[PDB]
Amino acid sequence: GFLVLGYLLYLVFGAVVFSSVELPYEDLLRQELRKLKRRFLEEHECLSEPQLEQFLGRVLEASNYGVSVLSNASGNWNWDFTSALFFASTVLSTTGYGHTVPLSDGGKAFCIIYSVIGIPFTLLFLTAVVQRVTVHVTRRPVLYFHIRWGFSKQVVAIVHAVLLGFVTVSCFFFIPAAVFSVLEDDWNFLESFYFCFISLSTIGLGDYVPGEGYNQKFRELYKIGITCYLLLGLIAMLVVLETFCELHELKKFRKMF
Amino acid sequence: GFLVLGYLLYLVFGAVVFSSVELPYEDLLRQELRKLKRRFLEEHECLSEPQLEQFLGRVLEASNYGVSVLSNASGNWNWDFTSALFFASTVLSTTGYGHTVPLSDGGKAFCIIYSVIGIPFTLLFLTAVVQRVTVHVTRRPVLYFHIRWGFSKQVVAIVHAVLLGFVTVSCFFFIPAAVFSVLEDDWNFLESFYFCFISLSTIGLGDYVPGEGYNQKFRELYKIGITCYLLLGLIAMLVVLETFCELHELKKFRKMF
Ligand SMILES: CCCCCCCC
Ligand SMILES: CCCCCCCC
Ligand SMILES: [K+]
Ligand SMILES: [K+]
Ligand SMILES: [K+]
Ligand SMILES: [K+]
Ligand SMILES: [K+]
Repeated sequence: GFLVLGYLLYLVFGAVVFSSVELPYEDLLRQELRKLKRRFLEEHECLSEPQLEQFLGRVLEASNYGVSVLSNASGNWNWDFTSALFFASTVLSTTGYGHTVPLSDGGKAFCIIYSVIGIPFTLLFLTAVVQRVTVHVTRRPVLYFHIRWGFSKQVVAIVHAVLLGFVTVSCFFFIPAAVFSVLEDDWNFLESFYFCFISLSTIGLGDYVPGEGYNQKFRELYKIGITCYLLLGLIAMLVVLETFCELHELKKFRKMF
Repeated sequence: GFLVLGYLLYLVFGAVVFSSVELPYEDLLRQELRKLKRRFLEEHECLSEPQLEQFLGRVLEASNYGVSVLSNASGNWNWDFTSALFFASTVLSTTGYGHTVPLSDGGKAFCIIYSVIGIPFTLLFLTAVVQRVTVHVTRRPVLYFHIRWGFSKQVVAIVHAVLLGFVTVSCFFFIPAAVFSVLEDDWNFLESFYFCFISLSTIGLGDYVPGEGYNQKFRELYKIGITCYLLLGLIAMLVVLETFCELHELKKFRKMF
């Protein structure tokens, strides 16, 4: 009741603030992309608006569908054992970057069937893998702290679980942000941090995707390393979110609302 | 151990089957989109490959970033109270269609901050709303069945919870698939079912997004109706997935693996 109105109010607060900050930039880019439309068309006097409209209709449909028209088309194979292993990790993990999606009626039908049983199986996989890590990285330090210093078990967990999140946050955001800032030359640090947040959070917006380097040296090892990092981030934030959910303070908030 | 290998094996099985079915179609489309590249370039002899490569570099970057270059650019406002309410519902619900994402350094920074506290708050919202529905749609019929027929409570829940999923599945897939097949003229039934599965599942691939009708009559009421349907689907599949997780058979599978 009260929360539902608050949630609706919260999106309303979200929509105005984005309208206050994002929309002027978007109006600027939409004004400058429309400027780009008219520069590109002005440059190519031969080229006309309607045929181009149809061409981009297909090109962007495909792009939405995954088949980037970039790299002379002979760029990276959207569907190859490694890339398909990446698509399947993302669709099973719900990230759904959108850089690769099924292109056929039959292909879509298998993806549904594959994802009806695949995703529950993958939730089982991530939950089991997450459960192991909680015993090690988070539970073990808490036990050591209480025994050495001897204060109450109830107070050590709540106060110090918060401390253990910072360790995970730095390990999986800041250091990886620097790593990604080194491997991807065309990224800054802010975009890399944004990509790491969206990927681990599972939003998978798809504006930042790794492995797009033009005929880069280690495409296969790199696609599998990024796959392993993306699961690792998912496991480590399901551990952090499990611990925050376990926290008495956050738990009370849930009970209240 | 055994599961982790199986999960890795499962993606390997996934990658080969997609390579067996999707890749020939993708090779066909990538062969025919490269054909489209060379038809479009062949038609426009004036137009040259490199400048076009740069132009599409920006156009598809923006498209990834959300600003579709379609509808003379003056199409729908990516960021307006309704559309922003939709972006915020999707990013909070993790769907992340990618049709709208932050375009600025400052905008990204707020989206992170907005989504650090927004998403946990939204998980709280969906969980609370889901919890209410379970008491009504699923729990009430089970109680009625046992009293009227008098068989054991343990056996009624497990056998008939499966029955209640079909009701939810038809209510939120088949009938909505027909509804979407009516509102979106350019869709078939299969694509609509695919869109409903990905959206409710939260994959949010973004190849199917509603509200793209060119200056359609009811853009605001329609964007908010689709928003309400997408939450409703999320609530009804978190109820179905809660009940399947509750099921003794599925629970045993989790315990086993
Ligand atoms: C503790 C098990 C880790 C498994 C990682 C798998 C990465 C592909
Ligand atoms: C039972 C509460 C339903 C609220 C739906 C809100 C849709 C925007
Ligand atoms: K997603
Ligand atoms: K996406
Ligand atoms: K996308
Ligand atoms: K998701
Ligand atoms: K997504």
